Amino acid sequence: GSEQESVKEFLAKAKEDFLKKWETPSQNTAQLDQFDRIKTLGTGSFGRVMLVKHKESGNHYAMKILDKQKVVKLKQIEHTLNEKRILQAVNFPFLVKLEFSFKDNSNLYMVMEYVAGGEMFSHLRRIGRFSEPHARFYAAQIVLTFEYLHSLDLIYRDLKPENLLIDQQGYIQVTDFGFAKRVKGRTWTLCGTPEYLAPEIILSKGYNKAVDWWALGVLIYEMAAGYPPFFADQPIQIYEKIVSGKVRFPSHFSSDLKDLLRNLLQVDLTKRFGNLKNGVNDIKNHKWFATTDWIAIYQRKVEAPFIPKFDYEEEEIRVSINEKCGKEFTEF
Repeated sequence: GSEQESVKEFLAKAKEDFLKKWETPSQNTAQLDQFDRIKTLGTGSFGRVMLVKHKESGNHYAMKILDKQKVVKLKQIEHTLNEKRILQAVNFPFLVKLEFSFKDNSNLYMVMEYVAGGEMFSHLRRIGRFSEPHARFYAAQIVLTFEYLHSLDLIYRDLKPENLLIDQQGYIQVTDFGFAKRVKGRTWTLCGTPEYLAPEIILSKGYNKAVDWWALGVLIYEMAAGYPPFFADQPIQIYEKIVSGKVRFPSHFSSDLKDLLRNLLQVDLTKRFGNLKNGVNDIKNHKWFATTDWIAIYQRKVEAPFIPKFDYEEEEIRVSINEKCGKEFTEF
């Protein structure tokens, strides 16, 4: 619209703001004995996650402790380094903040902004399906962050309900940047959950940032319907259906939703909304989103569709005497 150029200009500072952090990434912005270990939120594959309280600010963070040796053994030195490099340079309202990042002789630490909400997958199974104006609320946030990400030449390539958490404010928080890559052109690496994989990826051909727009379709659909547009039992058949490109909308889907989904879920990489001349705008302008105030969403002004509800054991913290696999995580 009118002075709707201040977007092409917002996207330009965020860039000069990312590359700067990308060129010379921040390391060791804190240390273990600076936080008060509250509880153990759970143990993952590389290591456990502990709720912590920053002694000084008295703030609450989600420290993801990930064993240096164990990481290497699991064969993921690069995947780890890359996820920390992206998180550290990135900065956007619907992306988890990597508050602090440090290390020692035995393991790497990543202090995240703590969120109590929970995964979209969960909320989806509980609520069943979402109101069109509810999914629209979420899709809006996804659309914005992909615009942010893509401006930076970052392909998320892992959009799915599990990677989406809900704020104590009701908003989205994209998490887990494992498979994210900085790419100008096309790439080939296969990954991510099958029902969101776009035809390009499956047909082992070259793919680009358009993969995220396809997934957004699968996601918008699943939210409003209550189940993914392409679901099977065995992978081989999902692929089949994901390539056929034939979507069947549940009868209650609005005429507007159907249109938007049809453009997003288009096998033709040259007709897909998002990978076109008018780029992101074919999506932000589409009638389905006509009721959404993009700047309000960004500012967190809009009202949330809902807000999730808000004898002490123990654990050890093995911070070894001499540095194990130190040469490997020099960049961390």
